[PDB]
Amino acid sequence: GSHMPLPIPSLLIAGIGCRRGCSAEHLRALLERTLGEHGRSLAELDALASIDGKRDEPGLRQLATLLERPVHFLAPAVLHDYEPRLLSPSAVALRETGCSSVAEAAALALAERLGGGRADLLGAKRSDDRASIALARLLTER
Repeated sequence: GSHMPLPIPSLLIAGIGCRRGCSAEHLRALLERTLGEHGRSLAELDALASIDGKRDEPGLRQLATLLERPVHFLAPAVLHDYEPRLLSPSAVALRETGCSSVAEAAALALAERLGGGRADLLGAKRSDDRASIALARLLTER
């Protein structure tokens, strides 16, 4: 009947924070690793998220093009809303942006905006010395 409950737009968002000049190839390898840890395929990603600001973002834009999937850059003030929910505070991120984890905050922020309900991180962000990636999913889950 019309009361048929459709739950999941099962959205999966990757939030990314990285050093200046980080390549699409580097970001993609780290993204693939992060997805693998959580038994997610790159095919399952809906969008990428990061922080907006004045630096140009060609690595992220190239990654979005490779994936044929969008990248959204969110206001620092928006990311700040998610401070209390972050798992992996970053001294560099905090100093530079006002946000304790760009990857974690951007993932949550975008998932909730596209999804219109609460999102949860799949886990703490995965990091190397040039980038960090976090995954967020729209939390159904009756």
